[PDB]
Amino acid sequence: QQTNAGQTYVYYPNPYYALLALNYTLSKIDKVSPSPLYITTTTPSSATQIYPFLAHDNMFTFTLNISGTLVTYYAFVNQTFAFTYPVAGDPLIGSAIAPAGS
Amino acid sequence: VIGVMILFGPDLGSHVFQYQTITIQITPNIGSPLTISEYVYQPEGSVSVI
Amino acid sequence: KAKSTINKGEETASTALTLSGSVLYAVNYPSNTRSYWIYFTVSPSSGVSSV
Repeated sequence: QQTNAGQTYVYYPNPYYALLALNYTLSKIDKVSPSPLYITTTTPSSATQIYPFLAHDNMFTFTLNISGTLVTYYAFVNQTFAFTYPVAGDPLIGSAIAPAGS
Repeated sequence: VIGVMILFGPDLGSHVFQYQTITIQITPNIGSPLTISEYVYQPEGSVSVI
Repeated sequence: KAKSTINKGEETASTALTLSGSVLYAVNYPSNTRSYWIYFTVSPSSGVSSV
């Protein structure tokens, strides 16, 4: 988030950073009972064992190096959907509108 | 040709119209009014032509 | 009354302004924090009637 002329521009610096954000919103922000994606660091072997419904969902992985440790993730998707996130210069955050020059 | 100048006060002069839409309207007693609506990206030069 | 109405009606369809000259917007340029003023010129639409 950057600030100038009283307005605060935000953006997500990476598609993976936007994925983890979408996970938290779908979980806590808006209470939707079927969540379309679930991201967990648990090995998919045991994660499938505890959650039997993840055995039918498409999965792709992506890793991150936090504090020197290679933390890997497993994104499970059950439905082909698309989402949008601000990537450059969007001062009007909270309205779902793409301003001119964004 | 007639000149028009809008001076800002303390109430509004504390805001900068960046990435916003401005609209001004001049409506005389008899005759059609003139509306001017522009979009400002970023002020530059200390006299921005927009 | 009707004659005076047509006279006003003709002045309505004939009187109008126009913007001839770009608009200027002033601000503290090094640090965009406070706006100062705005200036622009206006003229009758055509050489049709005063306003």
